[PDB]
Amino acid sequence: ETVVEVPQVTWEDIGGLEDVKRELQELVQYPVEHPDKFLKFGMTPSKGVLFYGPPGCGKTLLAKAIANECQANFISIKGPELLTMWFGANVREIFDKARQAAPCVLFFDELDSIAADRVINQILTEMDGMSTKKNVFIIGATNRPDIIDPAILRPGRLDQLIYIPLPDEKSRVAILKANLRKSPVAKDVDLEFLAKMTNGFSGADLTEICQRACKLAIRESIESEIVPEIRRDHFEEAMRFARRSVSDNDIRKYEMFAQTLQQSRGFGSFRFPS
Amino acid sequence: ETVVEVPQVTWEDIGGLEDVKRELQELVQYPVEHPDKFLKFGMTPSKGVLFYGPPGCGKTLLAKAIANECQANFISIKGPELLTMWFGANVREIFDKARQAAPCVLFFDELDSIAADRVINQILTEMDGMSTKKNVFIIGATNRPDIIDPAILRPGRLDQLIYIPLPDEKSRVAILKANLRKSPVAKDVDLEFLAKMTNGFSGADLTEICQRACKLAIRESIESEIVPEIRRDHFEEAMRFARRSVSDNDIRKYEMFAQTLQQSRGFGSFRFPS
Amino acid sequence: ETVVEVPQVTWEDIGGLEDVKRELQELVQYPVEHPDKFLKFGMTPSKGVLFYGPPGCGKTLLAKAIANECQANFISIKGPELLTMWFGANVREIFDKARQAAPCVLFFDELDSIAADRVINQILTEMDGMSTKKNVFIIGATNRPDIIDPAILRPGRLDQLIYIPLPDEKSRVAILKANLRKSPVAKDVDLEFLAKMTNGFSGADLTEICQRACKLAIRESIESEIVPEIRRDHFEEAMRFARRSVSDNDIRKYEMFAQTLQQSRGFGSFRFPS
Amino acid sequence: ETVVEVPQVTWEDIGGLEDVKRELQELVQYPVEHPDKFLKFGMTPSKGVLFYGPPGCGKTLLAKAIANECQANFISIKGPELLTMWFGANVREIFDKARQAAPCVLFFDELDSIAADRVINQILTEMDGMSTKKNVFIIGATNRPDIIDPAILRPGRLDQLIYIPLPDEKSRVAILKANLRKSPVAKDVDLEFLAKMTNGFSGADLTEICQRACKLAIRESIESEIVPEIRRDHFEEAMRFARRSVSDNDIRKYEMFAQTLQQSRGFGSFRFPS
Amino acid sequence: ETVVEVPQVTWEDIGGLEDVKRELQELVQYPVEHPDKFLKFGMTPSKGVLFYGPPGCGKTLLAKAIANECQANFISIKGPELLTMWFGANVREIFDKARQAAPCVLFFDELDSIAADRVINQILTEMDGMSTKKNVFIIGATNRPDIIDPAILRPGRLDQLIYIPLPDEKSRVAILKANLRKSPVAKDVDLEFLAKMTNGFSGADLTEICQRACKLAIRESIESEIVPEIRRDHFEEAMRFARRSVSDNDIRKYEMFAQTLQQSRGFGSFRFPS
Amino acid sequence: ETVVEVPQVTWEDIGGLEDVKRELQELVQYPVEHPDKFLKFGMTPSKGVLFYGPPGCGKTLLAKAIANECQANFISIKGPELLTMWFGANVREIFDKARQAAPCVLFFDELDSIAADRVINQILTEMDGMSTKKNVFIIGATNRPDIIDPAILRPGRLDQLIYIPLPDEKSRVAILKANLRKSPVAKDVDLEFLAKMTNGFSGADLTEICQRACKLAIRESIESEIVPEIRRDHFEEAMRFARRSVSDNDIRKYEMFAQTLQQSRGFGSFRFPS
Ligand SMILES: CCSc1ccccc1NC(=O)C[C@@H](C)N1Cc2ccccc2C1=O
Ligand SMILES: CCSc1ccccc1NC(=O)C[C@@H](C)N1Cc2ccccc2C1=O
Ligand SMILES: CCSc1ccccc1NC(=O)C[C@@H](C)N1Cc2ccccc2C1=O
Ligand SMILES: CCSc1ccccc1NC(=O)C[C@@H](C)N1Cc2ccccc2C1=O
Ligand SMILES: CCSc1ccccc1NC(=O)C[C@@H](C)N1Cc2ccccc2C1=O
Ligand SMILES: CCSc1ccccc1NC(=O)C[C@@H](C)N1Cc2ccccc2C1=O
Repeated sequence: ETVVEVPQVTWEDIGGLEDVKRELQELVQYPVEHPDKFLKFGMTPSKGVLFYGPPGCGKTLLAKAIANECQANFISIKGPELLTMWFGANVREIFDKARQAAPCVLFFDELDSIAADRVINQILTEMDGMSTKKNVFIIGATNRPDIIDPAILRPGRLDQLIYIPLPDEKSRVAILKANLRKSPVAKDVDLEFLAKMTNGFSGADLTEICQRACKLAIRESIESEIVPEIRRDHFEEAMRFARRSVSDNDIRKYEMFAQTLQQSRGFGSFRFPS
Repeated sequence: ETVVEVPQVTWEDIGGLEDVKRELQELVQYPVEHPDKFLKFGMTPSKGVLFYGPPGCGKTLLAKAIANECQANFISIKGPELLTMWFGANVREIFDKARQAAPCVLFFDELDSIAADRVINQILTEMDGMSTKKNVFIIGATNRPDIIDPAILRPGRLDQLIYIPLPDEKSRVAILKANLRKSPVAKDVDLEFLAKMTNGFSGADLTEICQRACKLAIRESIESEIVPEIRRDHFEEAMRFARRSVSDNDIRKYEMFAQTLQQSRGFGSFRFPS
Repeated sequence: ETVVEVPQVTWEDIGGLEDVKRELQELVQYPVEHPDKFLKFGMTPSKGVLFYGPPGCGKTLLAKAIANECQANFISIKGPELLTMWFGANVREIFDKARQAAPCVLFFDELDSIAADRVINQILTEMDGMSTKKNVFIIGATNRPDIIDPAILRPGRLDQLIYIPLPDEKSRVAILKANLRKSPVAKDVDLEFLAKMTNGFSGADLTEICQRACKLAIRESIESEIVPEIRRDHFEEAMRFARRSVSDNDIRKYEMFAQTLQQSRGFGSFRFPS
Repeated sequence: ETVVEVPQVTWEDIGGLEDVKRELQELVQYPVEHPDKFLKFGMTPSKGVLFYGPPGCGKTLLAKAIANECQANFISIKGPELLTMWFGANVREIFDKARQAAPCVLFFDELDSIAADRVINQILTEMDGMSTKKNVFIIGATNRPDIIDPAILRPGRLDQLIYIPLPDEKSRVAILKANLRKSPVAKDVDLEFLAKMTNGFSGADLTEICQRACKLAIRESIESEIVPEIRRDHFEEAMRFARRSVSDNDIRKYEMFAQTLQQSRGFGSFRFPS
Repeated sequence: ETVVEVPQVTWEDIGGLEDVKRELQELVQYPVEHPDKFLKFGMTPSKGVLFYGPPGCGKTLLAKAIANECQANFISIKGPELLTMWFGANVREIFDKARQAAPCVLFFDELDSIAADRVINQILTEMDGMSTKKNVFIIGATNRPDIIDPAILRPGRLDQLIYIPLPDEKSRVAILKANLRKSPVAKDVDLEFLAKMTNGFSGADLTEICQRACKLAIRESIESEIVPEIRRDHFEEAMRFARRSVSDNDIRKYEMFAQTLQQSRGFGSFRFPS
Repeated sequence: ETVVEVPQVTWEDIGGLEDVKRELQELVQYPVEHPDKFLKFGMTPSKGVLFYGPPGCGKTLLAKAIANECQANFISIKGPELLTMWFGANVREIFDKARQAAPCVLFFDELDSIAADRVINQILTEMDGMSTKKNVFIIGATNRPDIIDPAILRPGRLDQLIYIPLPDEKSRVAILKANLRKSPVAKDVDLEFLAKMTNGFSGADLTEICQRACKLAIRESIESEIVPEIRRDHFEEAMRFARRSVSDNDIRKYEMFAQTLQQSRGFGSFRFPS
């Protein structure tokens, strides 16, 4: 059955970004931690955020981390589950579970997997009829934001289109440090220079690189058995066995989407003359 | 279940237009408040109106306000409800509820979401058999009036194709006043200049702008905690993050449709020679 | 349920045409009123006629009027009913009702709305197995006569393709008189000059014009209250709000269809040499 | 329910052709009337014939007449029945009825109405498993022989593709004599010259002409009432109200099909040198 | 129900070919009559063969004859049965019947009539799980071998793609002798010259010719009654009504397929140098 | 029912390759045989590999052999089983059987046969919810790797895309030795030169060649009866009866895919400067 627990992931786990972290805080923590000014001002707290960006960059990581920050249960519904709903009334049960688990951060991973459909409109019906007062917060993830119908992007539903970009160099070394730890590693590992060589490898690609280096370590030690730490040569040579999943054209079209939403923000000099 | 109550919205809440207000009064109030001349003249009161225009302009606001004016119950059926009936005889139950709640203003929000279909034809069957004597009044809203089948525009059904344009400058400041109010705001808010710099922002866009200014106020005050009114700088720095949802081409083709229906009205000099 | 009653409409109500009146008389009245020569001659009376023409010209009016002439019940099955049968065995019950109500003029309004289909084939099965002896007479209407499958136009079924053109000028003023009557109207209404200005407005358009004039009268009187006759200015200023529903291209292609059926009739000089 | 009776139609009714009469005789009468030589020779009697030709030429007439000649029950299944089978296991019941009614001439009118389908393959299954010994003979009719799948034209099924052409001049006058008879007619009716002026009118068209002339007779007599025989002028003028249903292009493509099946027969000089 | 009996057809009935006969013996007889060497060698007997070639050439005749040679039951499943299973778990019952009837030669006539499908996949599932030890032998026939999914041509399924060409002149006279016999025929029938003048007539066409000659004999004798052997003039005057069903282009593309499978076999000079 | 047993195939059987042998060893044996370093290092063992390559190269052979090496049960689900799942909840039963049989090597043969579908999504759901701790290891096979949806290639699922190329010349003679063995063969058989002539024959093609040689031996011995060793002439001549199943274009595009995955691996000089 669905697991409803507080994720152990933390902001330190993912160093991919910092502005998105603060935006998520203001979006989620403030309505629940400080429910004082929202009633004072003409603010109706947003109950929906949609994450978009290249695949395997940490959208699930961001959702889990923000759930951890507020110590609110986290419920994840995978894409295959929505697809079996499509091929296969239980969306109401999912939402009632989330409600009874409040405060909660419901998560819809790759909700665009189906891409007006039975399950999607059922989700819309259940989301619109959800009391915004309750602590339930809904987050969706999709690496193909364009193909999602706009009926989910209307007010009272998922509003904020948050972009999760490819990690930067400092961010990349942060993700590497996060992944390698909890296992033996040489005290003279480059890490930073490891990040610099990484041009456009996503978090998934860095995890794959670390996995391959560990695998080479196991192979070497197992051969020696018939050595207590991951030597430098492992990462030194395994990087030949590394590939960039996301093509530069994909990043450029993601940036085209972002620049569209930015030129939408392009309106300027309005400054209330004094 | 469906909520059947008199909306608290009022004409003051929306200042987008005035002639539409008057024609809505003549359409709805007159048959119910003054059922004295309709039977005198060869007039069969209209019982259906279809709103069309760019999305997020106040069609729902108009319907709620006109329901409030007559103090008649208001029943809304969202697009997702029709779509789930399409995917999923409940239309009959909806109409019986409306009948038992008479006087009432049944509202079909974005009824073109389905776009000859099963549910739409059931709606037509229930509407044609509805006694015009009863006070029930049916209103439909659609942001894409062209794709709607003509079977709904026939006499005895939704006849009046009303147009809801973008709010004008004075209307825009009226909407800003109607929305911003009920929350702290600086006494020296320009508002009028705020409306003038808004070129083609719809009511939804103005609401988003106000919400963003309020959000910035909350963030600033929360930082100060670790201030009691929405400063001017909030609006000044939030407008740069204001985007016009409806494109100029969309308004141009809406005006093309309106000009088609107007040149249909273009017949002129007939003046009953005397 | 289906209404089985003698329509109160009369030939006086519709002046659109006169030849069709006599042709319908010979089609319907003669087999029932004078069943003396049909068995004498080698003629099997026709039990089906299909009306075609631009929409809103009075096809239903003609059917109701001819039913009134013979004082025979009239059963109407609207397009939404056929289409809900299509989406949703009741055709047999409809025909049994017609039989038990004999003499009757069953009417299939816009039977081409479905456009070989399940309901169409069931209707054909019930019509072929219907005893031509019984007084029941079947009439169909279709604004789109071409898309109708030929399976219904075979002998023993809907055979006579009657055309209902736009009302003539004198016929237009006849329709005006038929409509505005039963309500106050100024003794000095031109009517004839009103019809002359009407270039190609159908009966529905004239009804809309009269309704708009009555609306203006209602509004003016209600304003005056806060006058007992529809003044000339009402029609004078409502005509500018009159639009011709049927485009001249539609009338031209209708006339192309008629000229096709006429050139089929174009065989000439055969004159029985003697 | 299905009617199983010996048709009263006779060869004298239809003078459309003579060779097809003899071919049908040899195909049907011989296997049943004189079942002697078939066993002697290496002949397996054919149990299927498919009629093709322009519509309304007498395929049903031919089937009924041949059934009459052998005094064998005749069962007809209309196209709408097959279509309701398609949209709607009763084919087995139809075939068992035909078997129990043996000798019988089962008739499938416009069996190509559906045009590999459920009902058609069910018919194939029931036909292949039908004992050729039994007197049952199956005849199919289709005015669109090309669109019929070839699975029905294999040996052991409908073999003989019999063409039913447009009636000749003498045949046309024979058809007229068959039609106008049994009702009053002037002793000085052309008939022969009536046929000559008829260029390409099918049997259905000639029946329509006779029906229209009778209709004019009824109209004239009933007008005189407010004359005991169909005068010459009725046919003289009603022929202006006559049309040729089948276009010359349709006849030419039917003849293209026939000439294909004839050049298939084009093999010549083989004469067994002696 | 399915008939399971040893066919009475024999190799003498069909003289279309001889090498195919021998290879069929080696395929079927050897595993069952002489199960002595297969286990000695690394030979897993084939349990599937697919016949392909122009229609009406004797594929069913070949299957029946080979079943007769081994005196093993023969089960035939016609194409309509597969199609009705497709439209309509009976494949399992068919295979259980074949198993209980072992030794048997299951035959799937025109199994490509459906042309990955439900029934064909069920057939594959039942065939793969069939113990090759058992005497059951599966043969499929299809005159359109290209459109058949390759899933059936894998090892452990129908392997051998056997080709059945048009009968040769000597083969044609053999077929004529096999068919004409058992009925009176003149002692001076050339037969051989009849075969020579037959250019590309298939077995079905030769059977049609014989049937037509017999029919003419019946007609002549039946006329003479109102003679005891089939005269030469019957064949002479019936040959002119003989048509070659299979076009030259069809045989050419069949030979294209055969030449493809032969050039695949075209690998040559490999000869084990010694 | 599904068979759960340790395959008797061994690495000595298929000599098609050597590198994939060690790769599969490190993938499967190490996590179960020596589960000492996996928890020490930060590596989560992979629980899924997907085989791709030209058909009939031994993918099933590799899976069975690797299952044999660890002495773990082996469950195979064929393509027709998945397709009857698609046309026909039992995937869960399959996985429960695999779990209860742990350690096991579940095999999905030609899982791309279906080519987001119901069965594929159910398989993904069952695979994601499968505890990686358990010894169960999942292997998939597809000779059309491109058409497979990427939903199965994400981390935590079938991850390692292993390529099974055409056997090398030494490998080809190894396969010949593995196949021909267990049956009589001459002591003076080329084998090596036999392999050299084999340019691009896959394992299935070599099996076909051996089967044809055994067939010829069977035929010659059976003729001689009416010799106890497979003579050289059998292979000498049967090679003229052999064909290469895989076209050089297919291998070229397979190598195009391989070179794509290699250029993805093309990142080079990263060598940890020191
Ligand atoms: C917004 C890019 S979404 C995306 C991301 C990764 C992988 C695939 C996709 N979708 C597509 O490529 C579909 C094609 C038609 N694109 C291209 C494109 C560029 C800029 C703006 C919008 C579009 C769009 O709809
Ligand atoms: C009437 C515009 S309705 C509309 C409004 C907002 C967003 C989308 C739409 N529909 C479309 O764009 C479909 C395309 C095909 N249009 C364009 C157009 C211009 C003028 C008149 C009629 C049409 C029409 O059918
Ligand atoms: C017979 C016109 S019925 C009609 C009437 C009003 C509105 C629409 C329609 N149908 C169409 O326009 C379909 C198009 C393809 N037409 C044009 C036309 C001219 C003359 C003859 C036959 C055809 C026909 O099939
Ligand atoms: C054999 C004429 S069947 C026919 C008869 C009346 C009315 C309609 C039809 N069908 C068609 O017209 C379809 C078109 C594609 N034709 C034309 C044609 C000429 C000669 C030979 C074969 C074909 C054929 O398949
Ligand atoms: C192998 C001939 S199969 C056949 C036999 C009789 C009647 C019809 C058919 N199929 C077709 O005609 C379909 C078309 C597309 N062909 C032509 C052709 C020539 C050579 C090789 C392969 C093909 C093929 O797939
Ligand atoms: C990836 C080749 S899988 C394959 C193997 C054998 C037989 C058939 C197939 N599939 C195809 O041929 C589909 C066509 C469209 N190809 C060609 C191709 C070359 C290189 C890279 C990718 C593609 C691809 O998607």
